[PDB]
Amino acid sequence: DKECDFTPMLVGVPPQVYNFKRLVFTNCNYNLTKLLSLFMVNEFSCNGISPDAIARGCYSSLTVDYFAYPLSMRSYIQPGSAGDISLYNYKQSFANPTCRVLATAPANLTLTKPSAYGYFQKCSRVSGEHNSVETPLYINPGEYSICRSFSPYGFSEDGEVFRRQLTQYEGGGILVGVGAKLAMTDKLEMGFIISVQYGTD
Amino acid sequence: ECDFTPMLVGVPPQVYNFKRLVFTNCNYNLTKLLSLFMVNEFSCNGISPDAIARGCYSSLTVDYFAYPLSMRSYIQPGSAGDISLYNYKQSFANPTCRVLATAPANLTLTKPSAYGYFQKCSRVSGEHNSVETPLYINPGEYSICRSFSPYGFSEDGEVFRRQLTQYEGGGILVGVGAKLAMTDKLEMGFIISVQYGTDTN
Amino acid sequence: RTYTLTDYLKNTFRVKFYSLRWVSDHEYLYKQENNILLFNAEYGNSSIFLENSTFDEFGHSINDYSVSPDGQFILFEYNYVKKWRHSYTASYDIYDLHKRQLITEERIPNNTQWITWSPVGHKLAYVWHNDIYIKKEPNLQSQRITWTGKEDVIYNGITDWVYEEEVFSAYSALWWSPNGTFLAYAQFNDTEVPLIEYSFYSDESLQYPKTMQVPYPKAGAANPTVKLFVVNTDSLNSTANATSVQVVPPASVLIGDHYLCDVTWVNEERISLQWLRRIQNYSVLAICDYDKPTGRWASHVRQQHIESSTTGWVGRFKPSEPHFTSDGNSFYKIISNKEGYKHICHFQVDRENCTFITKGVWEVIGIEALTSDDLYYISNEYKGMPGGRNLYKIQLNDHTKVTCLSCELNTERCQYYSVSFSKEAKYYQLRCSGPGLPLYTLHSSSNDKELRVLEDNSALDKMLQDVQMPSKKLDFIIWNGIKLWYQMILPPHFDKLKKYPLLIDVYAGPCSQKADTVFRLNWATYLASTEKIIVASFDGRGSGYQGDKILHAINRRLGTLEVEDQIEAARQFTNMGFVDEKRIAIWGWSYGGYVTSMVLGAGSGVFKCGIAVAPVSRWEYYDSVYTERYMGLPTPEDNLEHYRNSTVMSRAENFKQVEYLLIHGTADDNVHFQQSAQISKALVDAGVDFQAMWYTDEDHGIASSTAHQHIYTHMSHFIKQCFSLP
Amino acid sequence: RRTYTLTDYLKNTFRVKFYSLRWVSDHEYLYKQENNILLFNAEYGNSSIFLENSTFDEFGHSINDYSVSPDGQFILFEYNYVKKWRHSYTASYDIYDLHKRQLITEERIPNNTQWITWSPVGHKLAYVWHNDIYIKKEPNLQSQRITWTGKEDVIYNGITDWVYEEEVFSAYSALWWSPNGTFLAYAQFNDTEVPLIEYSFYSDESLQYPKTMQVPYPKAGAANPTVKLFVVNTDSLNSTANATSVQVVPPASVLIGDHYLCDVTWVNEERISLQWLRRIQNYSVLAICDYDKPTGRWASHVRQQHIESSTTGWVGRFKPSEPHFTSDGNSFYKIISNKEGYKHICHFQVDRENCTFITKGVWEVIGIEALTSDDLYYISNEYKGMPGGRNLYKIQLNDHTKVTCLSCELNTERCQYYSVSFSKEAKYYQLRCSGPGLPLYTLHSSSNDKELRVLEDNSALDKMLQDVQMPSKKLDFIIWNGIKLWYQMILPPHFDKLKKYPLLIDVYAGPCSQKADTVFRLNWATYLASTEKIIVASFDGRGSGYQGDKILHAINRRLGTLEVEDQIEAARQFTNMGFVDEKRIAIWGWSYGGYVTSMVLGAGSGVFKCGIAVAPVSRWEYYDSVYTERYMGLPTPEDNLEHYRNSTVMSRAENFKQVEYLLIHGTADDNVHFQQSAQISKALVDAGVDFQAMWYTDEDHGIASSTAHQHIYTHMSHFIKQCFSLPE
Ligand SMILES: *[C@@H]1O[C@H](CO)[C@@H](O[C@@H]2O[C@H](CO)[C@@H](O)[C@H](O)[C@H]2NC(C)=O)[C@H](O)[C@H]1NC(C)=O
Ligand SMILES: *[C@@H]1O[C@H](CO)[C@@H](O[C@@H]2O[C@H](CO)[C@@H](O)[C@H](O)[C@H]2NC(C)=O)[C@H](O)[C@H]1NC(C)=O
Ligand SMILES: *[C@@H]1O[C@H](CO)[C@@H](O[C@@H]2O[C@H](CO)[C@@H](O)[C@H](O)[C@H]2NC(C)=O)[C@H](O)[C@H]1NC(C)=O
Ligand SMILES: *[C@@H]1O[C@H](CO)[C@@H](O[C@@H]2O[C@H](CO)[C@@H](O)[C@H](O)[C@H]2NC(C)=O)[C@H](O)[C@H]1NC(C)=O
Ligand SMILES: *[C@@H]1O[C@H](CO)[C@@H](O[C@@H]2O[C@H](CO)[C@@H](O)[C@H](O)[C@H]2NC(C)=O)[C@H](O)[C@H]1NC(C)=O
Ligand SMILES: *[C@@H]1O[C@H](CO)[C@@H](O)[C@H](O)[C@H]1NC(C)=O
Ligand SMILES: *[C@@H]1O[C@H](CO)[C@@H](O)[C@H](O)[C@H]1NC(C)=O
Ligand SMILES: *[C@@H]1O[C@H](CO)[C@@H](O)[C@H](O)[C@H]1NC(C)=O
Repeated sequence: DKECDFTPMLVGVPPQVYNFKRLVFTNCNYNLTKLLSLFMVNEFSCNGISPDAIARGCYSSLTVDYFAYPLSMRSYIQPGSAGDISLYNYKQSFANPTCRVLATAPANLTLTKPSAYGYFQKCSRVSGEHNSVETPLYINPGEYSICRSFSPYGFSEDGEVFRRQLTQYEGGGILVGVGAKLAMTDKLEMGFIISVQYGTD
Repeated sequence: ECDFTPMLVGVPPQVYNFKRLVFTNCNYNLTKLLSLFMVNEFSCNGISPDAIARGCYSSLTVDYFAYPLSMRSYIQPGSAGDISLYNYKQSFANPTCRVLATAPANLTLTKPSAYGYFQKCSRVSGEHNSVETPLYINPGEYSICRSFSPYGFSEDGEVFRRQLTQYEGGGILVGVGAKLAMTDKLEMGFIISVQYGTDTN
Repeated sequence: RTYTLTDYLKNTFRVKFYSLRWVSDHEYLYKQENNILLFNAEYGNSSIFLENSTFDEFGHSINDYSVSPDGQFILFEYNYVKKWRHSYTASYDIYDLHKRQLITEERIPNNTQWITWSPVGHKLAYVWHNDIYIKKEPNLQSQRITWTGKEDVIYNGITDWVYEEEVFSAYSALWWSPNGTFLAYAQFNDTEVPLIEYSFYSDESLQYPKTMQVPYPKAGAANPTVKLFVVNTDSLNSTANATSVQVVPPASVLIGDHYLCDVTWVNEERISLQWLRRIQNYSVLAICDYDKPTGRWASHVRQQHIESSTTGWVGRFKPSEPHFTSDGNSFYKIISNKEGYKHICHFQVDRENCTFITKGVWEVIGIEALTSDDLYYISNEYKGMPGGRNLYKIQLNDHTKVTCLSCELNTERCQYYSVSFSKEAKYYQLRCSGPGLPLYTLHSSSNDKELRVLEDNSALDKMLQDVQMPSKKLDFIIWNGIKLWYQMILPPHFDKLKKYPLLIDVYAGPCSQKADTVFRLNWATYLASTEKIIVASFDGRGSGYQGDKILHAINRRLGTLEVEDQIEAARQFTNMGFVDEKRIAIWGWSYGGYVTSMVLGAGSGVFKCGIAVAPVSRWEYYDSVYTERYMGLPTPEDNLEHYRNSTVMSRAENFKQVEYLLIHGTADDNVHFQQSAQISKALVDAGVDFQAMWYTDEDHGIASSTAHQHIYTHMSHFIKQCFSLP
Repeated sequence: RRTYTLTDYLKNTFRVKFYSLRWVSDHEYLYKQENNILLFNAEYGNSSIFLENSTFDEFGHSINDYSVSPDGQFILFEYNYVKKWRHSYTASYDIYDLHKRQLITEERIPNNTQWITWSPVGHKLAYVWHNDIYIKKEPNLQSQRITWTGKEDVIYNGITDWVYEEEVFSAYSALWWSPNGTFLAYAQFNDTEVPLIEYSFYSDESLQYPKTMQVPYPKAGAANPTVKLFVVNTDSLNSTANATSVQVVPPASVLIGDHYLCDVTWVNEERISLQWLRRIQNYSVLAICDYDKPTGRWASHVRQQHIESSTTGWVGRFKPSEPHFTSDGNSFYKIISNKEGYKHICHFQVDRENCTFITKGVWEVIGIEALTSDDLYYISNEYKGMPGGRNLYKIQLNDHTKVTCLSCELNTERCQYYSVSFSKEAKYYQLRCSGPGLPLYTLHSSSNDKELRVLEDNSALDKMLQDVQMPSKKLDFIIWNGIKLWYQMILPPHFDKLKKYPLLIDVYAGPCSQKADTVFRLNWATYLASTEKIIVASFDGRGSGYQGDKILHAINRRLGTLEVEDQIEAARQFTNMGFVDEKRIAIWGWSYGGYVTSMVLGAGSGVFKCGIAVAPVSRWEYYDSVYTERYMGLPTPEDNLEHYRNSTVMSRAENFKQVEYLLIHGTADDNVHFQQSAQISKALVDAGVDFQAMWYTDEDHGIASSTAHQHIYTHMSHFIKQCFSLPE
């Protein structure tokens, strides 16, 4: 009935890439292009749909994954890209028409900059007798990392290590996670993942 | 019309650092000053009693300091103690009035941190530093231990030491301070001596 | 059957004593079979003041007790923990005599440092956490007097290390008034005093050892400052804070660093304080009177008394304490006469001169009791032997009339006396300690008669009849016109014709006396009885009780004369025909180890082997109050050259001729292990082989049962191997 | 002299000459001759002067060492040497120009420098000063501070803490340049929570109050220092900005708890090999890290990880062995344990987890010395089946079955113990023979494996020893319960098997130690055998190394057990051989050797009459963590606390009443603290046991000061001459 508002993406401190916040909207229609004018778009790749046909159409759902992402790491969020981002942080799903937007936030917008950037270098599980078996845990498209709970807001240094005992019900062993810290850029660079489903509302 | 403003302003001096106001030709008027102090003691002696209110206005000298009434017995004539020997001794050769008084509220009179008098002021001389000759003050003059701590003593029994130069007789001057607590009201003491002349006034 | 080493280290032949506590002019207490007993002095009938069943029912071993002067309460000391020579901490529980109950309301806290009753009544003053607390009634709250107490910085009511060991010879610094109106105390400030730091290894369970830190003033270092305060305990409002007035010392000692060496209450409004300069050549006694309207204690120049030494230091160690007559306007004091001998002088308060009442080629050891007609003093006048002590009494009205009270009780058995008088000097106990078995007797001052024998050691006598005990000769030898004394402990069946090995026991510190008439059952007794060794001691220059001309001969020259006389005595002992000139040794402790090391390093060829236990090596390593009393300050403007000349390390090369055993404890707080660590480093630098031994966590005494028996067992094997004794 | 006297050993009368060289290229080296640095050509031995001693003495100080830059253009001069601990030391440095032949006074190297080194190429300098790293691009230029967190006794940047220098790294340095000097790896150690041992130093006689030393020392079970490894790019520097260092995180399997960094090996300028070891040292992981140009980090992938563990004991001998990579950098060779348990060379691949062994047998490879594109050179104890021998071997990397010894038969009677120093590219190698004869130094060429010339033959010592009665050495073995255990006897001159000599058991017995060898030595045992006619015997029982995992790991989690008993059994075996006086048998040792001696004297077996313990261990809870925990684990009730308490010297105090005991220790010992010997004497006093003791003021683990070195052996001589009733 009403208008889908994007205000949570514009106020406060945005989350990290591994702790991204997800907004799904139903029973409303959107004005998608007014959000694009608020930011300086640096990329707009749309697999499944078109860079233009996304702002027009009534769907059964419209989802937006938003987080703080540095443009110096733009190559590690591309489709099929290997590296730490797609393995222990965020991997874009392609089970629906989707777009990927990397944009820079001006100081005019009322979103604050976090302390720094952050991603996980390692997210492995040490198991086996004598704790000799180490299996890295890779994320599934659209899901969250299992090392997410270690440092939600951010890391304190580069190469910060977190350990935790996995319960008997959680399979077994020790979950190890190493964080990575990048210096905060001049203007807040963001990342937006928009997706769409159908069913005629 | 010789206003005694200095005796009424600032923090009063300790007894060993007594200040003197000498007037020669300027005409004086008392009772003005007396009306500013509650005379807890007005023991006049010498030659003139309350007739000191008149005279010929010639060489009116007045000493003033901060003196507690708990030590009032040591400011009287011929009184033994550490005030008459190391602090103040009234001169009874010329007409004089001894005045002790408490001060009213904020009579532009500051409050010293505490009262202070010297309990010892002696010279340690002779070969092997064996002879201790106590140095007693003369009526009207100051003490040799006045140079130590004119502001006051940080502790009751504060010891001071100095080498008396060859021109100062030789030996070591030792002065020990005594500290009395601050009364709730500022207690003072005044000595008013007057001289005559062979010419005028 | 000879006196073996096992008998000395397992305490087989035990000497008995009779320790009493006078609680009145005619009564005393006696601990007998864990029963506190009260005795009437006139007739000897006893009473059960407290029984067996009273103690040992509190849940802990009781160490000591302290009956209040009014006989209503007793302190009970337990949880005793030793700390240095005189200091210690403990717990205390009060016991009511009347109700027969243990007071549980407002108990004395744990780790209390000092506690004492008032001279009258039942008032308590204790020091806890370096702060003084006044307990008026045993069941009421204590009242905190000081708030500046801080560990190893500020000491209130207690002493630091250098005051406890050298000045006061006691942990206490609290002085009640005659009937408890005031409480005089001292305050010590060890903020700028450097700290000695050594390791403590504790039990085997400790992984990382502990580093002990004690504020120690070495020669020339910063000394603790002293301030004496007096507080009125009878004006103690439980809602207000305590007020402490300070007594300012006279100006003669305020020109530099000074000490407080005596606090004696004259009356309730008069106190006596003795001050001493850092250079201990000048002292002053200040008689301070009270000022009621002012509230202060003033030292006036007319009631001051100066005593100084032109040839050395004041007093034997510190100036002698005064003894005031019952009116408070005069006192008697032991000072030095014109010829150098220490005798009793009669002082007036406001008169500078004094009149000697005792005179002679002897010395007064101490004033014991002062009545209105008699003065009781211990002296060494009898038989001209400086090694003796006898009780004398002198009339204050006619000084000519002097009576010896102990000279001829058992002249063969008793030549060294100590006395303990009752209140008002009605009865006195004589404690003989040699040369026979110790004899304790009770007397009466009126007729000067012996009432009964309290202890004669009849059991020790019977036990010593079937053992070949050694003898002891006490003679003298005149040398350069001066008479010096020595003592030999001759082996049993002493043959003057055969040549015996000689071991020279030595201390030789200032005002020491190793030649006395005291019965001992020690290591020298085993060496003479079992090993047939002659053990001898000599009191040369520096030894006291023989005059200032003999005591002050080593002034500012330590390590001289006192070391040469031990060497020359060994030569003259060889001149007696029964000494094997090829088997001569020397051993000592503390200063004895210093002299032993200087003797062995002298290269005189007289001594073969030697033992130094916890020895002083360099006088700049030892504490200030002791060292500077005899050597001054270590500055080029004072006596720095003789500080450097009199070092043991300077003579390390001469040790290539002797067999040297060096022993020291790792936790020694007095003569630090540093002193022995520099000795061994010089012996290694000089290419000298020697024997050594360290005792872990052992103090200056090495007095733990296992440790005490280990050092004498080790020194036995060393002396025997050096003497070819099987 | 007629016999080898104690004066001949304490003072150095019969001196052994050495030939120490520094390979400065693939065919030339430096050599010092009468304080002249000489440059030699390896082919024809012709030489020329590199620096004259007229240059050495234009300074106002004594030069202690030198270090020429790998470009031949600068010389680093070391002076003001001040020792601290085993390997650490502080000194000053002056850079000397060679083309200008002058000293550099513009922007100097500060006093009290802790470490300093050149880049592997050129003249770049990185040094540690006040626990911080400084890099100099050119010697005449000002340095650039790399780290800013260095704090004394807390945080170490580029240098090791106490336990890392002593037990894991065997060096004070933690700086690693890249092969061309673009990157600079370093370790940061954090000793904030590490406890401090506090002993006393008394110093010169002038010092009134002694000093209290404070060394961050983690004893058994205490908190260990944490370690991070950072890599900085030296070619992206800027004198205007601060330098950025990137941390290389360890593999996740080692981050589960405490761990160590035991090795750092550069493969190439973008691939670095790191070896991490857990606190429970039976699991190590060699992590190969590859640089990423885009982000600038170093990636440690699990796919290129290789696990080296041990189920019977600890990894390696004292630590995991270092890797030796090939030229391409996609494979390496290292010495690990085979299935039988013997250390042999395995061929690893960077991306495949398994390795192929290239050597096998009942012998061990001591160390890989060179790896070319065709041959691998290694030192082993294979020749004549002697574990106490060492020879150089060459194996063909294409036909591993083609192995040739290069030093076995050169002089079989004079030389059975070899080391080697290869030139760059392994074109020439110097053979250093230690024994059993007089030391022999020769130079060889790798092409035809032919010897070029003799560098040092020790001809002066051979003629000096002709008129002296030297003692012989008997190296043999016995079989105890079907096990070969080797021993070594130093027999007096004109040794007669009928006569009964006094025996002195020389013991160290530490894990992987070896006392029986073919090595020439002019030591104190030489004096006791030549002059006082005392058979000195050493025995390698259980726990000794170079013989397999079975013998080495026989004391695992149980120190003070089998190695002590085997020293008792060796004395019985030596006694019933015929030529030993049963009534006169002694035993002495140093550090672990003194510990075993104290345990032996506390066994009450009645075999030994006297014994000397010098700086011994008394309770394994008192020693450092890395060494003690490697063999005995953690002293907690859930591990091996009971074996920590059954293996104390204090617990055997009552048995010392049957022997004569001499306890020696230095007051300033930092390895085995005087607290160890303090508890020993505290136990024997509580038991009524008499003994002799001797402390040495301000001496360290080795009583190595000239005055103290002569004093400790003159004292021990008198103790043995009394215990054996020998003429003085
Ligand atoms: C010695 O005898 C006298 C009597 O001649 C005792 O005096 C009495 O002692 C008892 C027991 O202590 C007290 O209960 C009495 O109060 C005392 N008599 C008076 C009149 O007071 C004296 O105490 C005895 N000494 C003892 C038993 O040690
Ligand atoms: C003990 O002595 C120290 C000095 O060694 C006193 O501390 C000084 O106090 C004054 C005044 O409060 C300061 O100006 C100084 O800076 C202080 N010095 C130091 C080193 O602390 C201390 O007050 C004394 N304590 C007592 C109880 O008298
Ligand atoms: C105080 O002790 C010193 C010795 O330590 C004596 O002072 C000496 O006095 C004479 C005067 O004739 C000076 O020449 C010396 O230089 C002084 N000695 C020093 C070390 O300075 C003095 O005799 C002693 N005082 C008394 C009262 O006996
Ligand atoms: C060295 O180690 C200590 C910890 O042992 C680190 O200090 C910590 O610093 C953080 C951040 O300020 C604090 O939250 C902790 O409380 C500190 N711990 C302690 C014990 O002080 C220090 O950061 C380390 N230094 C380096 C360079 O890693
Ligand atoms: C490394 O050594 C430890 C011993 O400290 C081994 O831990 C043991 O593991 C077995 C399981 O196989 C348990 O039954 C034991 O109780 C463990 N011992 C202790 C003291 O906890 C560990 O297995 C070893 N690791 C390897 C790879 O050999
Ligand atoms: C006092 O008690 C002890 C044991 O504590 C006992 O042996 C002794 O006999 C008792 N005293 C008397 C006089 O019975
Ligand atoms: C310097 O080198 C020359 C060249 O061999 C040599 O003869 C001389 O002894 C050396 N002098 C010093 C002091 O090294
Ligand atoms: C090292 O110290 C000495 C004096 O201690 C000083 O002369 C010298 O200049 C210092 N070194 C440097 C490089 O400044």
